[PDB]
Amino acid sequence: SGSMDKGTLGSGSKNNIFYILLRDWGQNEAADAMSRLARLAPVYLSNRGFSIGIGDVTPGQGLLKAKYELLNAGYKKCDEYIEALNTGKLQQQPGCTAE
Amino acid sequence: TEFFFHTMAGREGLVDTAVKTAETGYMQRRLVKSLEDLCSQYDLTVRSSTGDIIQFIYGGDGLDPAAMEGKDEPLEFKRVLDNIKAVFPCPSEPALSKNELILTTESIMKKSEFLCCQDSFLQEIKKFIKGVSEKIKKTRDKYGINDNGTTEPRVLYQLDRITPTQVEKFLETCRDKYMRAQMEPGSAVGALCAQSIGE
Amino acid sequence: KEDLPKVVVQGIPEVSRAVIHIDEQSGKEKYKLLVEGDNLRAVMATHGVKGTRTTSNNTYEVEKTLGIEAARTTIINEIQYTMVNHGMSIDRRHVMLLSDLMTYKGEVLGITRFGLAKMKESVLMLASFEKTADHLFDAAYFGQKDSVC
Amino acid sequence: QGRFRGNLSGKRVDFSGRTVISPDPNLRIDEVAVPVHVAKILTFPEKVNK
Amino acid sequence: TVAVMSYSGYDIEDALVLNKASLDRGFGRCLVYKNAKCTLKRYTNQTFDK
Amino acid sequence: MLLFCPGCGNGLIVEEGQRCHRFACNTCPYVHNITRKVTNRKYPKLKEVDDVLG
Amino acid sequence: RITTPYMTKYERARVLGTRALQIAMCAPVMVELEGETDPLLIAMKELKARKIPIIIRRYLPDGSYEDWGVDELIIT
Amino acid sequence: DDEEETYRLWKIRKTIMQLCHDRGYLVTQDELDQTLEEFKAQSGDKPSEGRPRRTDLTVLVAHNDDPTDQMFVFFPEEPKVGIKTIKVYCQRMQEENITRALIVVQQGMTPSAKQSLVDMAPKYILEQFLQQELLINITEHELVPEHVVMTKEEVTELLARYKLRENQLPRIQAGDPVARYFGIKRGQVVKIIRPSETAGRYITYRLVQ
Ligand SMILES: [Zn+2]
Repeated sequence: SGSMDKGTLGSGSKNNIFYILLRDWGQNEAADAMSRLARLAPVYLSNRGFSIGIGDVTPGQGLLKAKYELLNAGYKKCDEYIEALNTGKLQQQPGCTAE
Repeated sequence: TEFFFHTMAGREGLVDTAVKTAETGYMQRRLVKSLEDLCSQYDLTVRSSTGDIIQFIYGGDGLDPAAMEGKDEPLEFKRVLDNIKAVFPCPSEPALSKNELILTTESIMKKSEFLCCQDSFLQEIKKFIKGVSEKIKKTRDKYGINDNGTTEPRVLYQLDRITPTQVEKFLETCRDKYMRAQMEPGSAVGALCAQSIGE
Repeated sequence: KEDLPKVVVQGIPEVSRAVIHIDEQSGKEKYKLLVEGDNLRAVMATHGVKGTRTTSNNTYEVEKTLGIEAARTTIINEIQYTMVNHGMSIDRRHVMLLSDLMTYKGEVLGITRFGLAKMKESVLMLASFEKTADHLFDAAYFGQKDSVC
Repeated sequence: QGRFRGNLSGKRVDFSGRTVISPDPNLRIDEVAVPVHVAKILTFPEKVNK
Repeated sequence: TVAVMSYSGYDIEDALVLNKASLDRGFGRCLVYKNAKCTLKRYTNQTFDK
Repeated sequence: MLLFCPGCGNGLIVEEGQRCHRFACNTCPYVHNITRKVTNRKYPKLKEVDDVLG
Repeated sequence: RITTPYMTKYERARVLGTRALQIAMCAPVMVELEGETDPLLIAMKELKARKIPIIIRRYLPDGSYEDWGVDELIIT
Repeated sequence: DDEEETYRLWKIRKTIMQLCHDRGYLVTQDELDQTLEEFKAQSGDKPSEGRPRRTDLTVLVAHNDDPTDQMFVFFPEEPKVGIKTIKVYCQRMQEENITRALIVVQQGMTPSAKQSLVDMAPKYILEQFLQQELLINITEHELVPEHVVMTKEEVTELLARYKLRENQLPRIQAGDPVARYFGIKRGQVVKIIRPSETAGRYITYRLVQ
């Protein structure tokens, strides 16, 4: 069960399958497994096809609407904070000044 | 304006890396020049070039950091036990209860080959054995499993199934891993420490 | 008038600023003191401060106040904390060996040329690292025979 | 560039080469591909035995 | 005509795969011109390099 | 405060004469006896009750 | 008899190097090599067959020593 | 005052009792476990309490080694102790035939008095202690591990097991706070028990030099 990723096949930390092979069955078995992976994965990746295009990074309509609403809300809150600090008393956070 | 700010941030990162390269190069040079003299002797005592002892035992225990399977621990007993159960599943042997597991563990641990092992690792093994025995006891109390081995649903024995063969395999594997994870005499521990700190 | 307001009436002269840090643990929120000073003995000696659990960042103060082993423990803890702050992990045995090498002559000796000269004895290494001519002339004056160990 | 740092601790050696690297997944992790041109220059002294 | 895709695993880190037929038809063909200069100067004495 | 002699403009110091404390200049016989109280407050900044952070 | 019974990687490297240097200098072979023109391969074959006639002399820091045979030590 | 001063005096007395118990001298459990109320019963005010005389201790004897051996604790009232006070203390120890004495200064010791105390006499051993350091017990600190001075037999067994010499052991200065706390001399060895992250402990050894 599960799908391979950097957490299991990468060089991040322990629990790697190659690390388990190295610690359980020696160095030769881990080296052979890594060679088989390096010889198998490119073949399948080429036979299947993996490409990135401009359409893979374009934003959607709902994303644009959400971004617009969030920008409006954030700008309104920032303007409210600016007005509170410049004209009046602004709640000063502990350990720092008003600015 | 946003492009200018992004270029400012990129140039800040670039100059930070440029300073970091030379600074860490000098630090690594100093650390290696200072630590290159230490070496692990055959009597498990780290001594300098003049013969003075820096440590009576490396790291307090004497284990190789390169062979450290766990988080600053020699072995992960849960993973080792699971691997022993998976590699050697004995279907012709009955399961072990808490008392039987404790008895066989105490019988195996008192052998001659386990005497040369450190006491802390043996205590950790005993703690893990007691924990897994308590888990098996809790499971058998929840599901009413009888230690006599005559319960009608045999699948209940598959919840926490342990056999003395697997216990012996687990103990021997742990002992071998602990023996092979110790500091090999003659290793330049000081240079390894300097590099692993400078990098 | 230039220095009358600048006289100390209460507190440790070495202490410049102390703040009240709070821990918001779900069981209880406890209060501790974060002091940006260079006097550990005075802080421990003050009333109401649990000196048994007082640490510091300056290794020299810890060495001078609580011994060489406390200095070694402080070095280990500080190096490990600084390393963890950046998300990278180092095995504790390396920092333990470093602290033991820095604290094996009874005094915390640095990795600089002075500490390296106080620790090492080999003339060739001292000359090769830094201050070549000075170390070589001093060895020629002392007539110190250097082994190849 | 002194004697200790430039000629004693770190010095230049022969029987060595320097080349740009390129990927090749069809080789084992403990193997490295050497060009024929460099292989003809870097020589190894083998003693004649039985 | 670049196609952004993974092919044969020979383009792992920043590498690129070139077409043999493209290079055969003049793509990427380059010329390197070097200069070799020599001087035949007359010395103080009435003799010259020949 | 800082006071200056109207005669030459040099700084005035405070000394004690034969009858009372007086302001005097070191470069001219100008003096000025003190009649009533003279004060010069500065009102130093009071350290605020720092907040408990964390 | 007090040191580790396992043969370290440094001892392995040095023993293999010495055996390869000897075999390269017309030393007798004890494993009956089968078409191995590389002396290091012959040394590794002798190590795996435990026929290397070399005894390691482990020195203690104080000055004491102890002799361990290659066949007596444990290999991995 | 009259509240923090008596608290400091009580805590210094408790720390001195703990130090004497750690060094092996004879102290009853009541002296070790002394509450502030008992100290107030002895003296509850600063003018009533006598630093130079009412706090001096002479019952300190090494019951484990020899009851005849006697140790004394001094509490000079003046902040800076001069030559005259040191001479008075030395002649008092000569009268009472005491070779080991402790001096708990209030603020410090003048350089001349320090130099004199260094070379008073090889038989008259006197150790300078600041009251600021004695307000907290170094042994009870979490960073300071457990230190135990080993006898000559244990040092011989260590050197025989490790085939070592005295100079090859790790060094520790005599001016170390723990060294002055235990009053260890040149040549003695201290075993240190560092608490590891696990349930085990790390045993190391240091030579005073
Ligand atoms: Zn004037």
